[PDB]
Amino acid sequence: AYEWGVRSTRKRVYEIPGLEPITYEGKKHFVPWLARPIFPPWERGWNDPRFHRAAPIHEQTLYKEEPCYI
Amino acid sequence: KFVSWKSRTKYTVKPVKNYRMIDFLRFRPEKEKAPEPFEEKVVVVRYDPCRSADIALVAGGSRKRWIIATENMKAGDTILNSNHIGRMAVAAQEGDAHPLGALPVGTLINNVESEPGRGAQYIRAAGTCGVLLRKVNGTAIIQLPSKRQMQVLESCTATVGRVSNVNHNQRV
Amino acid sequence: GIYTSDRKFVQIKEMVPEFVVPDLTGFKLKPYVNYRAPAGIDTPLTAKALFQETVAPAIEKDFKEGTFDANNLEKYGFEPTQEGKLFQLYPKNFPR
Amino acid sequence: PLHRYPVHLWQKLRLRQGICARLPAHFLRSLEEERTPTPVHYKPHGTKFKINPKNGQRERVEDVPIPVHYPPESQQGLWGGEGLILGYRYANNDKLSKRVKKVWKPQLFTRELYSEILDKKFTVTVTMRTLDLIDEAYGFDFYILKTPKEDLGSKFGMDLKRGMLLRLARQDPHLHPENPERRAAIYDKYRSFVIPEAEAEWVGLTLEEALEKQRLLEEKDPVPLFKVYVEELVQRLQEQVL
Amino acid sequence: TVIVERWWKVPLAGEGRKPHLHRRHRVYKLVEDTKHRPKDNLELILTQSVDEIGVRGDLVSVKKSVGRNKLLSQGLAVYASPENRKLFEEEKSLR
Amino acid sequence: AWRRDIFGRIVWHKFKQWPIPWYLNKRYNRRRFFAMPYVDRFIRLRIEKHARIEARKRSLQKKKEKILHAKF
RNA sequence: AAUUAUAUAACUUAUCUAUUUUAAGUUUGAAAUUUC
RNA sequence: AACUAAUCCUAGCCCUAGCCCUACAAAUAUAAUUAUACUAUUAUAUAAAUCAAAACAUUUAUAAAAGUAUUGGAGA
Repeated sequence: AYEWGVRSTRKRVYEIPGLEPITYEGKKHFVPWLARPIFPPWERGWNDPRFHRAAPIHEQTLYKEEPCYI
Repeated sequence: KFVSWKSRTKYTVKPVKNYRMIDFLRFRPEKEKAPEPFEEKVVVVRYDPCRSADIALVAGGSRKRWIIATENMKAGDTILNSNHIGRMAVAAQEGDAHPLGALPVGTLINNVESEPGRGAQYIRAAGTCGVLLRKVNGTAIIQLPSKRQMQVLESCTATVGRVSNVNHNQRV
Repeated sequence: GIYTSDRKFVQIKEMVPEFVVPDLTGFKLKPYVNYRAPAGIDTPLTAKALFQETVAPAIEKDFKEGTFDANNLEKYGFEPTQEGKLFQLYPKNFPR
Repeated sequence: PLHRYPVHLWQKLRLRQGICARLPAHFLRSLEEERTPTPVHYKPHGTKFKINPKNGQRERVEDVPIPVHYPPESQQGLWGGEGLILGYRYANNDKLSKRVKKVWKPQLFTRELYSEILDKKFTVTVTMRTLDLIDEAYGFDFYILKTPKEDLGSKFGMDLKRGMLLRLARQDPHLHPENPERRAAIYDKYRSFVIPEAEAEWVGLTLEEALEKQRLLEEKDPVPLFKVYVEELVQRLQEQVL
Repeated sequence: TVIVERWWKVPLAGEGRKPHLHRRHRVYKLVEDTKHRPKDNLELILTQSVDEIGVRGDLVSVKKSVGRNKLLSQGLAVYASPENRKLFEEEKSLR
Repeated sequence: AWRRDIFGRIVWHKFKQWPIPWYLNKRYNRRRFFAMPYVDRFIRLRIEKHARIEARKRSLQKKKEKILHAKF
């Protein structure tokens, strides 16, 4: 079958024990010469509809195993 | 400024700005079906701007999908797609998708795949037909339009009949 | 205000500045001052002067009485955080 | 005008002033000290004097090290002093022949070695010479710790050395978890390399990492002047009471 | 391992100077390269059985990569360090 | 805080208010606070330019001194 | 054209890989030199 | 004694010496200088050639011993 989509567009210090590698988190901006930090979850403190994502259907209380055809 | 135009997420039969998404893996189990033989109806024989041969719309169940048209494919014809390897000769209607094991030696085929699951990549041009030179157990010999004879597993899907425009290869 | 989707303006009351105008009735200060009034030598206020004027007297009284401890720095006026105040010294959260 | 100190002395002046001076002495010594790598592709002269055959006179001798290129990939593996020798070759080893640009590649491999100190098996790029050195060093962990940085010739090896030194220095219980008795044996086996925790932290650190670490060490949040004056007032009042 | 030597004699720099290399001094002679040679012999202990090179437990001398690429890569052979060598003989003595 | 620009100079960077953290703000990360390698040539020019500036002012002062000698 | 043509590329042998009982040859030519 | 013109002395520089250096607000790398989310974020292989060899080909610098021993189409 012909493949559609040009191929062009198709897709140490840390291991050391007892110490934590230095990262540019303090710098607050990326620099190639410092290690990439691992960031904990961020808390906005309020709900932004523009960035909010709907909860999955199965988690809804009204979810029913039987299929209702509308 | 170059962005690939082949980025349509959903397969559709409507022309796409037009391009019609062709399906070269003939036996793809459609919605609400098990991986067992299923049948489809040739709704219309349309013209494909991007291919020399004419594409015939084949629809079955709840799925409609464009496919290449064989020599005798016409509107309203019925096309069968079977995965089962027939113990005896299987009834052959031109345009039907059957394993090479099902078909008997000498039957003209097209839209063959070199490897099982690869999908149709050869005999997709107008007037191209593959001849089943030999058949033994799970292996068959299919003559491709380049005249190169290749041996493939019987699991590979072969569509009976020649491609439309039977005299395309005879063009002067 | 904020420009939401669909190119629609939606004014936000909180972001709209409100001019707090003081009452000038009973206020004795005017734009100009007498030439008869002698000018005062400039003495810019500093943290040392502010601490001495306000915080020093309390500690001096407490130190003599002995009722002083490190835990009660907030008692003498230290603010652990600027949160909760409408006007935060740092980061500044109010306009001029 | 002209610079009173040459450009090469600019680095020395920078090291002698600012945060560089404040850097730990142990780390500063490690950076300052330079040790010649063990010869591999060239043989140093055994004697310092030889008799020139033509004149029959004793003359002092000098050593010319062969140029060797060590790619950064060696810094991610454990090479036993082997390196890429880049240069020109004469075909058939006769000067009368044509000159061809040649890159001589020692045969490189990726292999797994077990570290007792870290109790983990590491897959590393290694050469046959390194394996012999590891056996001569009486263990992979011993080889990393015993071998100096220049002879080791690997940033990854240096990172292992810092971890091993830090692990050994701290008596960290992380070594061989749930096996306290086994943990002590490893520490005793490699006890020779036990050093102060401060020194082990800075082993193998890059210059950019070292400067940031020292900057973080000396960074201090601004002191609220309220607290400073409170202590000063109390000190003055306490002094007056005396 | 590759060993090279400069073709052109470089003028001596004396007691405490460094000679200045030139274009003709940049050309080198290859005295010995392991690449052109067949693999040199390497000493290894077979930890498994390989066809027609002996049996597990023996010490065999085989060409470095030939032994390494086949025996060690599959795991058939292992390196004999001084520490494990004394352990193996002690283990063999108890065997 | 004090930050290094792409020109190699050290300048005080005033922080800005954002609703998201820096790491979740790609545009802020897009802003460059690092100096390119080619700035090394510029750094030498700055030192030379500073030395040149001292020479030029001394030459300027000398011309002014001519006025003092000429007038008196 | 004559003369060579260890750029490369191939094959043979090494090489490197599997198993298991680039170098040296040669060939093409990236080219080189001389003449026309 | 005529119109066009002309007259002036410092504006400043140059070479050495000396000397390393460590000299408002607001907005900004997004489209720089756009007060808040988009889109992740990144330079550089021998320097060569020209040139000299009157062309061109290996080649062609960049305290005394001494321009000696040596090297070189033994030639610049």
